[PDB]
Amino acid sequence: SGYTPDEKLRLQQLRELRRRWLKDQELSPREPVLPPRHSIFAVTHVLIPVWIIHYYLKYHVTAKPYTVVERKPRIFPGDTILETGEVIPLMKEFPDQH
Amino acid sequence: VHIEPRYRQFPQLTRSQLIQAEFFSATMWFWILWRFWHDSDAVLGHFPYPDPSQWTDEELGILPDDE
Amino acid sequence: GAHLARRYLGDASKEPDPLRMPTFPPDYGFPERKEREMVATQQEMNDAQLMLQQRDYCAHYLIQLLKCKRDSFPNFLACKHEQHDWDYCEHLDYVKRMKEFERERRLLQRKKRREQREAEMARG
Amino acid sequence: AFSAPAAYLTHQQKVLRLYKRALRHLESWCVHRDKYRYFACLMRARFDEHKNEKDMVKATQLLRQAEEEFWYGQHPQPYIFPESPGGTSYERYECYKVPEWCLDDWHPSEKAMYPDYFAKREQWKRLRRESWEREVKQLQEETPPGGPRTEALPPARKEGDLPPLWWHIVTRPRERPM
Amino acid sequence: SDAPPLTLEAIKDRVLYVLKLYDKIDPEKLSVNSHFMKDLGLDSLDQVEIIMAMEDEFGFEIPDIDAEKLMCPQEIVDYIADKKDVYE
Amino acid sequence: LINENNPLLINSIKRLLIGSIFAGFIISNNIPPMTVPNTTMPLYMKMTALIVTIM
Amino acid sequence: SKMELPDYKQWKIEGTPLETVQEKLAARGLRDPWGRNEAWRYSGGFANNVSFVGALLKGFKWGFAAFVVAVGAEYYLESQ
Amino acid sequence: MLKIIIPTTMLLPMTWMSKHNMIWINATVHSLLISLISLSLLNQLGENSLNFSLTFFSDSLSAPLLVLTTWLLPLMLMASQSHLSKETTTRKKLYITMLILLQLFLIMTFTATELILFYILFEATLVPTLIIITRWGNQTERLNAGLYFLFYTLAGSLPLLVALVYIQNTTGSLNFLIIHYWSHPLSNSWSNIFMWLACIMAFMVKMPLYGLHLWLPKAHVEAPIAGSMVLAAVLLKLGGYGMMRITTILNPLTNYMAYPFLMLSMWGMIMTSSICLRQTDLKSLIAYSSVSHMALVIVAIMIQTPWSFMGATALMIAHGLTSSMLFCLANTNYERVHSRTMILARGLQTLLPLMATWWLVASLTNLALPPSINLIGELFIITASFSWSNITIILMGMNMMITALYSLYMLITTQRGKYTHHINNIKPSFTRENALMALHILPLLLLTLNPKMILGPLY
Amino acid sequence: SFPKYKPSRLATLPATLDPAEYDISPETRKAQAERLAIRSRLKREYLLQYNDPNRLGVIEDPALIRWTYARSANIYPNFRPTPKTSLLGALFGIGPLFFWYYVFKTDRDKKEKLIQEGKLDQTFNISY
Amino acid sequence: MNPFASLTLTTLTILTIPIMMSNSNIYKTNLYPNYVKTTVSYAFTLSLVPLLMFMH
Ligand SMILES: CCCCCCCCCCCCCCCCC[C@@H](O)O[C@H](CO[C@H](O)CCCCCCCCCCCCCCC)COP(=O)(O)OCC[N+](C)(C)C
Ligand SMILES: CCCCCCCC/C=C\CCCCCCCC(=O)O[C@H](COC(=O)CCCCCCC/C=C/CCCCCCCC)COP(=O)(O)OCCN
Ligand SMILES: CCCCCCCCCCCC(=O)SCCNC(=O)CCNC(=O)[C@H](O)C(C)(C)COP(=O)(O)O
Repeated sequence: SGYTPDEKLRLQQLRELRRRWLKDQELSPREPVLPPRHSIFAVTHVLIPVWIIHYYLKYHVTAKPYTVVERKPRIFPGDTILETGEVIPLMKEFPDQH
Repeated sequence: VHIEPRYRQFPQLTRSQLIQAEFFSATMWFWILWRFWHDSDAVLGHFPYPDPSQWTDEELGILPDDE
Repeated sequence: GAHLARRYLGDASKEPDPLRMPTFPPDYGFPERKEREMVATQQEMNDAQLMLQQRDYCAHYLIQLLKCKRDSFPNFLACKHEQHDWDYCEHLDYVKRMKEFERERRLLQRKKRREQREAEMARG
Repeated sequence: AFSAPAAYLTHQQKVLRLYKRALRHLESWCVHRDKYRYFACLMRARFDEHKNEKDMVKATQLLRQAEEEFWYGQHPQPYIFPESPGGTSYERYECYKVPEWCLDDWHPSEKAMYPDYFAKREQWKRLRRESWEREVKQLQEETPPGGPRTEALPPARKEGDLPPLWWHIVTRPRERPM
Repeated sequence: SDAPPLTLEAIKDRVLYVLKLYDKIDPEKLSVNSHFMKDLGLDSLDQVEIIMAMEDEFGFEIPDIDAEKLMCPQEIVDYIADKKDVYE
Repeated sequence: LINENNPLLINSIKRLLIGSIFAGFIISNNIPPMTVPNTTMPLYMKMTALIVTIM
Repeated sequence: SKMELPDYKQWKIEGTPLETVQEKLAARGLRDPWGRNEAWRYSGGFANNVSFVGALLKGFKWGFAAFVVAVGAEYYLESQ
Repeated sequence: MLKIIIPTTMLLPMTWMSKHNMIWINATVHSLLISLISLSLLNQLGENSLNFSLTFFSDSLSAPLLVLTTWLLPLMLMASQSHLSKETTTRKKLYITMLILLQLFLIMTFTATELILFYILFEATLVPTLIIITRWGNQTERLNAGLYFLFYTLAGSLPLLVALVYIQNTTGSLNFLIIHYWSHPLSNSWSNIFMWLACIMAFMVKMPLYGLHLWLPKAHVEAPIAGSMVLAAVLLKLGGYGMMRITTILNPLTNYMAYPFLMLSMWGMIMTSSICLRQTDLKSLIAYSSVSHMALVIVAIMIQTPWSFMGATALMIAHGLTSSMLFCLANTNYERVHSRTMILARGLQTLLPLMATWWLVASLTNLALPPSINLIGELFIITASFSWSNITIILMGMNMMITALYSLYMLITTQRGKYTHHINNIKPSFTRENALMALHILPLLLLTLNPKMILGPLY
Repeated sequence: SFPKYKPSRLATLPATLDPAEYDISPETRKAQAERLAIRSRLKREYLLQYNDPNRLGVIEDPALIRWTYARSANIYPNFRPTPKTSLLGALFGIGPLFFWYYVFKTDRDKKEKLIQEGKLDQTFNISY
Repeated sequence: MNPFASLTLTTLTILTIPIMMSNSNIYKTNLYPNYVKTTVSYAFTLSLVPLLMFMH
């Protein structure tokens, strides 16, 4: 029950040694002795990449057929086309159940 | 900011954290009340459920069992 | 639920099957039925690029709602009347389907009843 | 984990370990402190009820039935301290523990920084070198001819002596090495 | 940042605080070097509860083999300092 | 050691807190209708989610 | 930093459920020797705490006041 | 084609006339330049091969193999000059001569137009390999390993010779162009069955096919580092190349004679992959992963489809690079702790951080992480196998799951956990080892951007 | 008094439920002391080399050498062809091969007889 | 060209820039995490534009 006297003595000496070592792991004030703009981020990380990609897509990728395919735009009754100027007829005299 | 440990006491609190917490809880409750006042149908429905028993036999094309 | 209990626990031959329905002709009891009207043409629906499920007799109101959402884009709270009209039309379609279910149920409960009563006068 | 184990645990050790384990699991079941205090006092009373039993067969049977009770009644998800063997931070910092002998392989440019640290390290290395033969001699004289019965180590019994086999205990990396 | 650099005096203060909050041991009599058995007349079962209270205070678990030996507050303080690498 | 007065923590949590409140209404009212809504329900079937959550 | 422990003589189990535990254990012939150590969990700002529903309605009052003032303003402004 | 052969032959007198302290520099520089010259063979046609002369020709199947063969010599020289430091000058030159002769034989083997010349060179590759293994291996088992290497191969290839001179006596030629154009079906007869077996078993032993793969875990394990590098990266692919070349004469007999080999490959894939899970020797684990990978090449060649042939070519190249890198990575640790037991040195990521990154990338390519060419070849073979029979997806799927398991296990055992306390001689990585890893891994990743260069003649 | 816990292969019997730690003879205590002595001498022998300043390298562990040697090179010299060994070898090595051969041959025969009668729907099957 | 494709591609492309700087003298500085966080915030702001186009 409890430490034997030799156990306690050994623990004490080891504790003093360990505390001295941990104290020695400390650094001196000089110890790390080394040897001898407002919006710039938004142009080198956004404007420059979007310049290269837009140039790449417009003049190289779209040179080949079917490379960029877009979903056909929705057409509704009453719309006016910008290509032929055609007018879509309206939607057939609603029952007007109101 | 610098608050220190207190050892078995309630911790030190700042004014900004409390007013922010209360403000956001109040914002959530105001939003709920506003949306319920304006968009009740999203919870209580907008149309009634028709009872089939209230539909007559002529509304549905039913013969009087003799033809 | 009741309709599930009456079928799975009661007599299933007294109530319609959701898969095999309708089983009676559309003029079995009605004297004159007018064909259901559609407003939006096939080309209009196709131009609109509506979903196949979406292309239901309520399609013209959905087309109007889509056009209204696109026309007033920044104000995403302007298409309330159009959404209400489309929802009302879909509600009417749903109650029509409920009416069809009830009609089939009462036709089916009348049919077997009348045949078993014709058999009831044939005992002797 | 610092004391040498014995060939076996005595009856007193077993019942004490059972008491601590049962109290910990009871605290796991009783989340709140007042309820834990109540049932822990009841547990202590239940343990004290047979504190001075002198029939070792009866004491052993009672301890065995207590073990069977605990195993059925244990919490399947007992509370564990975060750095304990089952905890959520058990060996979390082992990836940061680097042995000190690695410092011997630093490039001289790396050692150019921290001159004081490495002078102290040279003194520590000289101390370790100078006391090794005395420690070996002490171990051989103290231990029995057959060999050492237990893993307990002796302290330094002379004046300018260090306890034998001390370097790796003393130069442990850290518990928060980085 | 994280927890402050806990020191030796803090460990001793907390150990003595917890001991003085124990009803079995009176505050005036208790001393740092007091044996829990000879000085305070405490049973083995009682000792286990002190160890558990220290675990709850400092938030770490002391192994049973290590725990039984600790019979003085100074011993507990030294054990905790050795575990947490406390050198002042 | 309880301390939550770091601006990084507060701002990071608050940004998601605002989403957790308003994102549903903002997103739901800007996406085109991609289905047919359930405009017709029994009342006990409309309120079932709230009823079971409260239970 | 540079702070010390509060006095240990202030931690009394009086008024807290630790009293109830003490009475229930006295009615059994035992005593609870660790109660005061838990006393700090019921003493200061931890003495009182909110219930579940009160926690759920943490900011209900202020939000309700803003909601009613906004409704009152817009309902009468809508009568142009 | 002599513009590659003759510079390779000049590496011998250059090595023998070099200074005692300049052999490694000269050999490395000039083998790298030979690799640079070899890169010109990748310019392949879409219709027929590059017929240099009556003797040598290059195809889209042999060009990547040639490039890998020439590229491997500088890496072998870099990997060998550390453990041969204390060696005498003449024995260092003899080791380098063995490597140069091996490269010369392989280069001529991959480009021979006639099957008998191909056979003679493909058998000549045995002598330098056996000398390397049994003279510079480290342990006493290296002798037995050599015998296993020698007699497994020859017992397979001696019938092949008898078949080949038989074929020339009936068709009149063994030229591969003539063999392909004047091809005729194989009848269904016992004589044709045994001629089919004689033309196939030699290549099956080289792959090796599960069942006759015993020589490989001995030879690769006991060999020195350059020996195991060349054994895994190039010598195993001789069987694949020869099977791909000789399959033309085999049809339509191959449809039913391939069943036992397909069953052996599709089950031994699982068997060897699972063997890797319980392997106390790290180098032995790496060796068994090779059998597991070459089972897939056997399946792809047996089912005889364009997708399978493309996949087999890609997988052969990718496996060569990855297995060579893994053997080098294990050798780095062996030269520290002098034991091949996997659990002896642990937690090395703490002590060697960048070599841990090398380990991670090698393990990732071993389990065919997309879009690496390991994955390209594996997935092409799996798709072709699915076409051959859908049930194959079960076996193929299972192999993929197991391969990832023993790869990352190999990573977790050696790099993670805590470093063993007693070992204290683990020095920082040298620039030579780091560059050796980089020169393995960078070409592998670069081949992802131009996979058609390694997809063979069926692309 | 309580539902009894029974051990299994992958969930073994705990120490506190093991009746051996509760029926102790003097011989049992002697055996435990002997075990401690064996462990202790090994620990001391390890720590003497471990703490040695002069030592540079890896401490060689004979137990690890014995384990690897037994797991690889000691197996064939200690093998005898027995009815159990022969049966297990034949089953575990041959049975899967013919099982898979039967499965694949059946599937491919079905597929080929379907192709022959022109009922598979191989449309859009350009790549194989 | 309409900006939809360019913006959608640039959103993903700019996320890779701090990876190309993983061998630069920002990765050994204590300002690297803030640099990564700022890049992700800018990417989010850029991705908000194609979402507006789709909602329109
Ligand atoms: C461990 C790794 C080893 C390498 C594995 C190599 C595998 C080699 C297997 C060869 C594949 C097939 C060989 C011959 C084809 C059919 C063989 C026989 O089983 O089928 C029947 C053959 O009929 C009889 O069964 C004769 C064969 C019986 C005698 C041979 C003994 C085979 C037992 C297995 C020995 C183990 C092989 C490996 C040895 C080490 C077919 O019926 P039948 O219509 O009549 O004959 C048609 C063939 N014709 C057209 C040529 C006439
Ligand atoms: C590492 C182990 C690898 C083992 C490889 C060994 C198997 C090789 C396959 C058999 C080799 C001999 C084949 C002979 C070469 C074929 C040439 C040929 O076509 O000749 C045949 C003749 O074929 C034979 O005679 C071969 C019979 C076998 C003779 C030697 C027996 C070897 C053992 C046979 C079974 C083993 C093969 C499979 C074992 C796989 C490996 C375990 C017909 O010619 P003709 O006589 O002119 O007929 C037409 C006009 N009458
Ligand atoms: C959730 C928890 C699950 C429930 C767990 C069930 C456990 C069983 C409950 C009742 C406990 C028992 O039976 S009690 C075990 C039965 N046998 C004895 O008690 C023998 C006599 N003991 C002594 O003499 C020692 O001195 C000692 C008493 C250890 C003090 O020692 P110290 O004073 O010198 O430290």
